[PDB]
Amino acid sequence: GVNAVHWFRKGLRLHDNPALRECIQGADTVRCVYILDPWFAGSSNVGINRWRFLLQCLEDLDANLRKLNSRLFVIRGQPADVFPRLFKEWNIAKLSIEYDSEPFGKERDAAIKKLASEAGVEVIVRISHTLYDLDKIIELNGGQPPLTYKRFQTLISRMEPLEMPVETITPEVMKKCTTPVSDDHDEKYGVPSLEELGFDTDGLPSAVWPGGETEALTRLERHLERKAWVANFERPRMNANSLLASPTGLSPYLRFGCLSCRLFYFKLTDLYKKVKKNSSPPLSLYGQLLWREFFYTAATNNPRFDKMEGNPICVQIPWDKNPEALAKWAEGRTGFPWIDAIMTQLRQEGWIHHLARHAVACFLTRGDLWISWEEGMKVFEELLLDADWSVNAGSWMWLSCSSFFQQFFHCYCPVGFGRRTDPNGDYIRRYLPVLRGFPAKYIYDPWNAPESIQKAAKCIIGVNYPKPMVNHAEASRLNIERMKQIYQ
Repeated sequence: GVNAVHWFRKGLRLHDNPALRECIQGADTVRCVYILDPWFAGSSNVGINRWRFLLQCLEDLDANLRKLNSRLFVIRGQPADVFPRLFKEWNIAKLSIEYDSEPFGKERDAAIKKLASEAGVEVIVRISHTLYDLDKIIELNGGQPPLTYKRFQTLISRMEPLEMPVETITPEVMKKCTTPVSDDHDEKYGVPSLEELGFDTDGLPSAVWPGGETEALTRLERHLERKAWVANFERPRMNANSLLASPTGLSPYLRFGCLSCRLFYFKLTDLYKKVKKNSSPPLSLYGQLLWREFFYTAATNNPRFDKMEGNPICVQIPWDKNPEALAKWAEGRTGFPWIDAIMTQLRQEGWIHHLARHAVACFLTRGDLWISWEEGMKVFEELLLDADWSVNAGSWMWLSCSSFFQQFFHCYCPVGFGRRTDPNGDYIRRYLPVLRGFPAKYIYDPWNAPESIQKAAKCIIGVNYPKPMVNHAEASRLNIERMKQIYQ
């Protein structure tokens, strides 16, 4: 027997999975594994919403593999310990992974490759988390990664994706390549519960963002129907521009690989071809995917990408150290309703609009609090479902004027920008019900409401809801000065 193992990490899907497809070819058995260390998970700095999304991804993979007379094997432990034991107890001949371009994952996988080579195991590696081979982009930019999105887009215009999506794993392929399954399986290799990872799940509502490939592919189809409407210069919709979680949102599913980035790219292309009757779409059609690719390319050869000190592409800025101010931001207790509502939605649901990310990032860093982008990055990797190491670090550096110098913009007012975005302030009332009583004219700046309006709202500003932690006019005035005295 030729016994094969496919190791899931970031590509949590059965469609467009070339590594898994190549692993099964010529194999007599196949076992799909995810390696989760529950002891380490108990010290995790990642909150419940991200862990639940991951677990639902794994339950979805288990459900779909059972349709194929297979099971997911969730293996408790660390890869460097687990894999020597597995190759042996299962007599494994081939191991497959999707390529991981991030420095830590490159390091981890180099170690597993050496372990597999000393066991005489073939290791299959296929690029499918990104659109391109990132090192070929680096070559076309004179041997270094593009440090501006304009340059990245310029180079990308002269490339086509490596590969169009490959077929999903069908009942076909899995009848001729079996999976031996104990009657004790769910008990040694079943998907962990949130309680097993150290979470108190009492009172936990249903996920606004259910995890996994089945949801991803349902959302993709609805996403394409929504997009065709706007592309058709069509009529208004009541849910055209929402800050609320979108039932066609895809960013969490791209991050975990529930949705192939190459499938998404292809379906956008064909959408433009059928709806705009145009064979050559603009690159802005692919903005979400290219922005992702940009930062993966920038980070792949930079193990300090997520730091300020010692990071060669990050400008050194004298950020303040203010733990109490940072907690106020992270917990949505700033006293600016627009900022607090956004951070409340982030904590409660795990997703916020890109325009809202700019707003809270502005407030934390160069706009108001003058706290390092590293702190905001960390809070987002704790709470933001679609946060990805490279894209998260790069976005925070760009937003804080620490790197990727292009698109210089002024930072939003934490009062005015919310009022321009949601004039009536329903979004504030939704995520901060304590302020539901304020009229539209005070909901973004309730400290300005007369005492009689505050009593009528049953919310005394500074007792039932905090006063603003900073005078924004003064803060942004000082911080604009700080920034230009550094760049003078």
